[PDB]
Amino acid sequence: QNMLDNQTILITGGTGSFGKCFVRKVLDTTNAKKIIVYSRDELKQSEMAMEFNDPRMRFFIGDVRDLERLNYALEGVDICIHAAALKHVPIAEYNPLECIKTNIMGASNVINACLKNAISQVIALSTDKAANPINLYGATKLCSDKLFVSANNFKGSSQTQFSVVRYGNVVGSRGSVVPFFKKLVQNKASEIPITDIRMTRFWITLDEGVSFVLKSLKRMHGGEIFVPKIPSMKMTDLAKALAPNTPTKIIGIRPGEKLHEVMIPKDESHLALEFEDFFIIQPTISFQTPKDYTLTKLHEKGQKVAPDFEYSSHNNNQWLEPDDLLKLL
Amino acid sequence: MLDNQTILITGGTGSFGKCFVRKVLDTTNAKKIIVYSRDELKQSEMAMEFNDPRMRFFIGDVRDLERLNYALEGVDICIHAAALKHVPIAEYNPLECIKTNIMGASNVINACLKNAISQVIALSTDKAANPINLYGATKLCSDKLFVSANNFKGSSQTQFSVVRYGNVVGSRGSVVPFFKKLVQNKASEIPITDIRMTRFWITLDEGVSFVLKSLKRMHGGEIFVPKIPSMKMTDLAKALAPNTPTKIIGIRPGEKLHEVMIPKDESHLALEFEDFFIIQPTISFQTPKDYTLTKLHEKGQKVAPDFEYSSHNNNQWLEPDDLLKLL
Amino acid sequence: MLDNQTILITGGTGSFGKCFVRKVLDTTNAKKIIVYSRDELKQSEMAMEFNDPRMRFFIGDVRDLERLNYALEGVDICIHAAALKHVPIAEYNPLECIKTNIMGASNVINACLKNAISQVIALSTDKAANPINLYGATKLCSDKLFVSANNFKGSSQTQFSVVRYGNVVGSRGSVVPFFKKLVQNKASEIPITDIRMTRFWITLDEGVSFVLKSLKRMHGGEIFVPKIPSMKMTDLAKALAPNTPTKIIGIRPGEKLHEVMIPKDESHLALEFEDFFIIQPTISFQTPKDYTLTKLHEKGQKVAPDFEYSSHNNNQWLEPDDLLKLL
Amino acid sequence: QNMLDNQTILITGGTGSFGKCFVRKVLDTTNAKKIIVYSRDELKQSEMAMEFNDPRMRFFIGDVRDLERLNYALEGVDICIHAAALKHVPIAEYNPLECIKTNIMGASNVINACLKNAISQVIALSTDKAANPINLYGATKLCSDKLFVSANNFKGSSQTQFSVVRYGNVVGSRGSVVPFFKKLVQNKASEIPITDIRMTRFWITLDEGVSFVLKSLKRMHGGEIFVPKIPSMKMTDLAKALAPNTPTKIIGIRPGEKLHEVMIPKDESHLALEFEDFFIIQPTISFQTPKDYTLTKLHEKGQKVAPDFEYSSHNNNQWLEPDDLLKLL
Amino acid sequence: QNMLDNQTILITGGTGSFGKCFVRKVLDTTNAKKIIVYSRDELKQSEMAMEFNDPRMRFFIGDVRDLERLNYALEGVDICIHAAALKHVPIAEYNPLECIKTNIMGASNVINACLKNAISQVIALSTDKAANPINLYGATKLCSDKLFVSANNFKGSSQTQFSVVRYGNVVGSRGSVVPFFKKLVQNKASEIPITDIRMTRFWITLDEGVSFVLKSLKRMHGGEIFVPKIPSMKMTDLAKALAPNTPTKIIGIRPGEKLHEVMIPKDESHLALEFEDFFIIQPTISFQTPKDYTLTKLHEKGQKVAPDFEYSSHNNNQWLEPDDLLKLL
Amino acid sequence: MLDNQTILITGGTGSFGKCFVRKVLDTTNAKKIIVYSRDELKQSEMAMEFNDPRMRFFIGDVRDLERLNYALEGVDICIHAAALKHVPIAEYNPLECIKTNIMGASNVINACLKNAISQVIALSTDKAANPINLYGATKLCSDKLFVSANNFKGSSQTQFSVVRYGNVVGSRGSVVPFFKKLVQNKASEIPITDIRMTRFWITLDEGVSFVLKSLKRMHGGEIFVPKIPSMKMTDLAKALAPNTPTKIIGIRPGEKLHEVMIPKDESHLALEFEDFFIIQPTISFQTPKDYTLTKLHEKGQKVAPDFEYSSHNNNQWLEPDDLLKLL
Ligand SMILES: NC(=O)C1=CN([C@@H]2O[C@H](COP(=O)(O)OP(=O)(O)OC[C@H]3O[C@@H](n4cnc5c(N)ncnc54)[C@H](OP(=O)(O)O)[C@@H]3O)[C@@H](O)[C@H]2O)C=CC1
Repeated sequence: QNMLDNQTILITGGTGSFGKCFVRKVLDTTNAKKIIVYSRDELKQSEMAMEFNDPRMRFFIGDVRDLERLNYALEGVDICIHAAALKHVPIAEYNPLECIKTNIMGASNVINACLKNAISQVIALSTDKAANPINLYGATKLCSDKLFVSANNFKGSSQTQFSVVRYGNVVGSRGSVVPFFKKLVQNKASEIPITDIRMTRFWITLDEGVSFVLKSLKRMHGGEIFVPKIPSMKMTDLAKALAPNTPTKIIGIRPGEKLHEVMIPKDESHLALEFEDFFIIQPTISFQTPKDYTLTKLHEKGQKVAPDFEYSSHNNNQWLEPDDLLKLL
Repeated sequence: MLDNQTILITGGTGSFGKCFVRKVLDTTNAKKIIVYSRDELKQSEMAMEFNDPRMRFFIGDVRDLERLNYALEGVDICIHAAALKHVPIAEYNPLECIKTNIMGASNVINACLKNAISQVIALSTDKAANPINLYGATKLCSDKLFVSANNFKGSSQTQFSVVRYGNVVGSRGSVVPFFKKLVQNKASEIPITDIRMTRFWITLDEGVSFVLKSLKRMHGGEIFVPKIPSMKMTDLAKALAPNTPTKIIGIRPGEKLHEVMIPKDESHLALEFEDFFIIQPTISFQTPKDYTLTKLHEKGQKVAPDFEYSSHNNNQWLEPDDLLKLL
Repeated sequence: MLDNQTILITGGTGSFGKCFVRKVLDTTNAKKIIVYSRDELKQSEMAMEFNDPRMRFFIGDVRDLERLNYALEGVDICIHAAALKHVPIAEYNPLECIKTNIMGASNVINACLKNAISQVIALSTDKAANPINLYGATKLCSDKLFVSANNFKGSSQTQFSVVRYGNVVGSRGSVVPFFKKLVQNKASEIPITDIRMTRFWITLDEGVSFVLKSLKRMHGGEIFVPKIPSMKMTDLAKALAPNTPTKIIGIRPGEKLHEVMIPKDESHLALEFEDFFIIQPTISFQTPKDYTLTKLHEKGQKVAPDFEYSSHNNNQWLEPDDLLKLL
Repeated sequence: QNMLDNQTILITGGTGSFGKCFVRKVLDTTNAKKIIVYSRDELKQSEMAMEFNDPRMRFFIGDVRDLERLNYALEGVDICIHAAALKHVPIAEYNPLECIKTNIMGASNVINACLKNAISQVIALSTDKAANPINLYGATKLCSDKLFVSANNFKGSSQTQFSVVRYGNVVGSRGSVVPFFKKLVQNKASEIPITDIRMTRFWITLDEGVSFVLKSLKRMHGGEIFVPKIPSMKMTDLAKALAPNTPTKIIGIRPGEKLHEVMIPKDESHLALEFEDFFIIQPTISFQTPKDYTLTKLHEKGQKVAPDFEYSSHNNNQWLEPDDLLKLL
Repeated sequence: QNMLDNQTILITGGTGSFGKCFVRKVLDTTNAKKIIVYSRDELKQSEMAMEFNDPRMRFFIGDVRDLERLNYALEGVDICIHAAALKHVPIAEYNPLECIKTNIMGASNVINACLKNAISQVIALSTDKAANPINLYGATKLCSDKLFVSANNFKGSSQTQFSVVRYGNVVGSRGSVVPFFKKLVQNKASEIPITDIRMTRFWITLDEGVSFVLKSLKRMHGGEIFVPKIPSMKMTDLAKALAPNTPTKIIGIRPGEKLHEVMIPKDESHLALEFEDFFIIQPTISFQTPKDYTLTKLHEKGQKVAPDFEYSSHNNNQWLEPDDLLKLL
Repeated sequence: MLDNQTILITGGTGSFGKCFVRKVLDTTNAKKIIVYSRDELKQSEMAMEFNDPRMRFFIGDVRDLERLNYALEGVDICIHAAALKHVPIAEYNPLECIKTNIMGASNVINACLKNAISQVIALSTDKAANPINLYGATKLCSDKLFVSANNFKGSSQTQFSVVRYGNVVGSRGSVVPFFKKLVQNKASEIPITDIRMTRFWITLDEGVSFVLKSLKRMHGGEIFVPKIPSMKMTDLAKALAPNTPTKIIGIRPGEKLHEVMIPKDESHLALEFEDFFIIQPTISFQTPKDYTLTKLHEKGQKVAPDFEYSSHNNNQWLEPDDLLKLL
């Protein structure tokens, strides 16, 4: 139990939506010795320091594009959770190199620093937009995922495990659509912005995502891309829920947007393993030191999937009606 | 036209490179053709086979911005073909592929803007459409950078476009030559990854010609996609070696069963022409562009809402016998 | 005037930034206003609140010279407001503050010279005068770099000036909003560092207006200091929360009891005008400048040999009630 | 006693005024195993190698702006004395970035290299021009001081202590005013250059500064800014001493110059601790591992100072007349 | 015997002429645990992986100009053979900075990475064009040689030995003249290109060079520049051998070419030591830890040479007639 | 002529530097002379000894490209004299010598091209001919870079030439001053490395004058070699100290017994003039050059097939007494 006692954890992008919730979770449910937040903004860090005001907290101002800073910050760290990223799809289309520097080079630097400091386990956050991506954001995350999975080939004086957690949209994420609509409805709610009527997405709550990352830590061998089984919801039903008696307005598909998202590509189903409530996409490459991904560290058994499996949000077997959504807010 | 123009091609010693250089020397009045690549061996050999005063060779890496800045001085047109393209090797050396393909694209763009290059065409691949392998992901990032670079507006406008096509019949390190080696080496079996494998096929000459036409058509920002045939890998092996049997070696790291050239999710951005497609930019530039009409006054039209250019459902299929005519 | 001019502001999403952008959009004919900062969240929100075609947003870091070189293309005026400004946090993250504030200044200067920007104004702080904290030391280095940059003489002359003023009432992450939060959160006590604490106070609108006038006055090389009121911190808390009592939390890392805007040791360099001061450069440029007469033909005069603009002995004091009118 | 036996010491800027005197002191009064000089100029190093010709000496050509070079040079070092710097006030005003690169980035690199090589103790030289600075030189030194003090927060496999020594003008320093006047008087001595008649400064001899650094090593805990109690002298009395019957000439205040210098800012008196013949300005920040700066490693007791203490050169309690100066030359 | 058992070896430029032969030699004649090829080209590495198809092989795509990549690749390595280089003399004259970056900075990076990873022994390949060089290629190799020899001064937690192997032209080297003529004779053989009639060179076979490097590993102390005793051949006799009845054509001396090559400069004879079939040019500098280069690790005794010794290819005591050459091909 | 020209000299505070600056100030109408070097001490002293408005001092390192890019703005002529030249120390600090001499050359070239400098002359040494020591190897690399840089063809053509000569009598840190120190220090013995030691000798004024003439003659690409006398080291010590005896300390790390200025293997590239030699480039530039005729219409002729300019077989020998006249 509690396989995280007296551990020092560092989370890049710790001031974000996932970050604050993750930090709260670790402080409340684990015996972790220290939690280090690594991010660039002094404003968000100053406010987070006040909000949490916990002696087990440490704040480092730093950029994941800065290898030297990461090298210094990861000293004495046991576990690294990599959540830092530029995630705005349309903005990434207009500022591709910035997204590339943060998401791709950021991954490379975090990996490098974790190896140098002999971190034990590392989990990087992916996204469904990284599966058969069409937008730059997703492309950078795919590169990131490939880097983290591949990093398990290294063999230093100390062993470091690198795994990835991939899930869909986070309900109420910082700068996401949910908060956007709630605000529009709060102001006047005259007409709700709708990209396309066919728009569908996977949905997971902040708590579910955070808990999934934590459990992934407990069962990972290193090299896995963990995918949780989650519900899908149509953007039209989402709007009516956040504003019952309010007219919608089609604004058109934004730059680099998909109508439906994928979490486990059809072309990679042969690498996928199913479990009670989650999947594991095995590495496409072979490590010098093989591993059995069918049995987690929690002794959970997994089975291969069908030769034509495709985990998409358009044909999901589970959904959420406007009433199920409200039960989250 | 390339009349009295100076053209530089990164990765000029490769399969596409040598064919492109030959075509430019023989069919245009380009004043100077610069080859930019790392290997002194290939450049020494290419200088011998292309002993032409119009040629100039620069040893250089696309990961080296200062070197590119120097080499692109006085250049009018830049063709970006340098890349790490072996899918399996990119899976094992992801950062190397990222440095060459992604940072290389960034450096070329930067050097082209600095030297006020007029037109730039970067080579893309169908592996960059809804990619699953690292190589394809790096090319998608490359494509996004080149398209985005059109937002720049310096003293001299620079146009950046992309050319995306499928597998090049018999390219350096590809399957075709590999199968020819086995056949000529008296192999008793032909290694087949998966019986369902399908691919688009374009000849080296077709690719080069398409790139040259793109130069004449481009406004900057387009991803040009040629209409080319597909071919089941089973048929290809059955043609290059009808006798010898085939063994199943299994799908290699990062491979797709079928390739996409125009994703369904990007249908709305596609414009169809008689012999090709243009995938319009997903972003809006400072100055609008009308991609429905090429610089050659060719008119294009939107495709069907459910359209997708895939190799598994292509209306054009390369005949196993007609393939031998290409070899 | 900013008539048909292109202006770029680093740290454009901050308190000064948004107020500056609004003022330029509403009171000038600037053709384009570029916001350059790192956060996609703030830029996405600012784009929504400033849905104006005159706006352009660039995601970028001032620690990134290549990014600045690109973003400043075609820019006429650059306002440098990007910085790490939290005094206590800079003490704990000194190198981070040094990278942003000092190297950031160096990169902006470099990019401005490369792109032949006409005028540049960098924001300074009174914490940079006879500094004791790391933040102030980095701003002093920044100020020195900007003043020194005027020695350059390229194809296009670039003027670099500095604007130095005190605490901005209610700036992002400052005390005022913090006290408002407590008051509206039903706090039973107001945290006071030291009963002797004194500070200069300027409103966001006053700061922005002063920067705009500096642009019209500057020859390049000046450090502009506005004549603004001082205010005992005790009075400020007594105004924002007359009821609730105040607790003494003690002086924070790197704090001064009173701030200086014009050091006594720099008196001889100061020139007084009706509404402001100019601290002349301590160095002599290749081409002399007469700071006694602004570009607006305003005449200034030397100050007293023992002069020093401090917040503890200011002849102007902000009335605790008059402060509420600013809030 | 002799807490420096069999130790390897590296001094950046070892060919300078402080450097040569410091090296001579260590070689003559300690059982140090080896002394490494780290500086850029081959001429000064070649001449110093001949002048000292001591087998315990090692010379490395290198720049403190060069992290890789520092990383290599500090290998196997136990103690690092950082004296390298651009110190010409007016020149720093004209070449601010150069002063910044050497003094600030130089400090960052030395710190980085000392941590990587597990150096035991490090002392960086500050200056009174770093207290409430007005000139760029002083500003860079203040940044340097802040970096060295802050570096004590790190906790690697090995512990490194970082302290700072701050004192006034060094009599006869390389390129300073004393040598300047002596030369003018040697040539013809027609008229002595005087910036301002009110000019006052703190004065310490090369030997006193060097000895102070050495003793600071013996009593430091890491994090301190050591300040020695030293005399003050008016520039007018200084001139008459270096040229009794010679007329002076007011040339005016040079770029970035103060009339009087400060060593312990009034605003930091609350951090200051007084001792028999020196002060300790405690860190403004709190380290994860607290320390008691009231009792040195030499068991010397210190007391807090008055709430309005201000160690300035204009109101010093001790001075030096033209006769006291001559007793130094 | 077999002083290389269970060792991990990394060879930069492993896909080249020397590289493939060296790898074949190690795999066939030693008990080495693993051999890592480090080079840039994916094509050559893909083909070499197929050609060798040995489980003891590992391939890393990487540039010696890339320190971070080298740092990563050399992890866990015991022996490093540095063969990567730009070696085309005329091309180096036209692309001097490229040759400098690869050969000089490449050497610096390899040295740096080997020290960081505590490699035991390192051998860099030199060339006779590095002795009293006139062309840029040779100048860069001379710099490289100086760097490797000098690197023996370092003293880390682990000791690393750095030696250099210098020999003449390799018969049939990739892109060399032999393959060139064979091709011309294969096509039509109308006229053979001849730079100058006086042209002479030292000649060693691929196998001899590779074996020499291996034996050098077994007898090196670190700091040596090993030179093998090899035959000399006139370019005219070389041509007649590769094409008996074919007319030659004088094309003139190419950029940066010598008529005759030197392997042991007259001015360094005082540092040279002779052995049965090889020489050792001792370091020009003195290491903190002296070494006796007169007795190898194989107990082979060496004697100083004459005060006017000059190992040139024009006055060699051994040569190869067109018949001796054919006995190599 | 240097009429109204701006000249920058790297390593301007050195022996060659100060002599060059004095000569330019006194014999030309150069409008501005910029000294670029690292040491504030030497620059402060040089500014005092050269208190002339035509002078300008930049603190900077040739290893710093950005600093060079800035300092060379508006410069017409660049003289590159910065270097690490102590042979023994370069052997012990090889990478340091490589960074300064080789990368320094690369940066100067890069900055000169960027700022469109008209002419550049880099100082070489006879130790760079058939070198055995690291120092000489770095200078050979430097020479190769400068010659090669002439292939560039930007908006403004930049000519790069090299000046190679022997030991400079009494240069900073050289033997002569060292022997003078001993003699004036009442030394009982003079350290001699080897009784066979021979060297070429040129005075500081001769070197400076030759550099100035090279500027007037150069087409770009030449390595200029002056005809100067040789001198046995035994004679030099016998002149500076006839009384005191000499001890044999042995050959120092990296020393040659005799120096070469023009290698036999480069004979075919040499052109002889009345007072000097030109070693033509080993490479062919985009645009040919006729080195047989200088810009001063001086005609040169090829040398003998077996020619080699060495110090051991020089037809000119410095008289031990005639040397004292130089001292
Ligand atoms: N051949 C000869 O006559 C002699 C040569 N030598 C030396 O011996 C060594 C081997 O020579 P040889 O086998 O003939 O030459 P090759 O050109 O056949 O091999 C050179 C190898 O170096 C690799 N390489 C080149 N640049 C780099 C780089 N920047 N980073 C990593 N790898 C690089 C190349 O692989 P890739 O391009 O895929 O990176 C290639 O595998 C060289 O150092 C050469 O100087 C000395 C004496 C005799």
